[PDB]
Amino acid sequence: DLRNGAGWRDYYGSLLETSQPDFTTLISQWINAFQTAVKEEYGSSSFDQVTFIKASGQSLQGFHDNASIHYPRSTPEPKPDGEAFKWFVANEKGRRLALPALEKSQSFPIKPS
RNA sequence: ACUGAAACUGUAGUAGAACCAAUCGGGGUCGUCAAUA
Repeated sequence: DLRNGAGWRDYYGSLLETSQPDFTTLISQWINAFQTAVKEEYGSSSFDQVTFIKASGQSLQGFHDNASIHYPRSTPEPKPDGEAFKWFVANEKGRRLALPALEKSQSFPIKPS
């Protein structure tokens, strides 16, 4: 039950039961208000191409390339010892990959050498 | 060349009105560490 203050002013205007406005006719308007504000203030020709929107969507959605999510490690299997740093030292001596941009959805290699 | 007597500083009046002990915060999570020879 969402109303503007004019709708609440009508609600408090009576002790009798009164119609509530159907927010479901307005939800698209409000969401588009948000989307047009994001486009206009952050300089984009689309809402879903705003970088923080594009990134945030990928987070909620996950990664479509079916590479597994796990912390970096040198073996595809998680070894029973806390030695995942071995990937990072291999990365430091290897290709020295940065964490890929969330929008780009690029997976790390298990050997960053 | 005679002490006055006797007479309750009491009677009425609410230390009270107003004020939210409150505002913000996912019980959460990943890269090494160490300095010589």
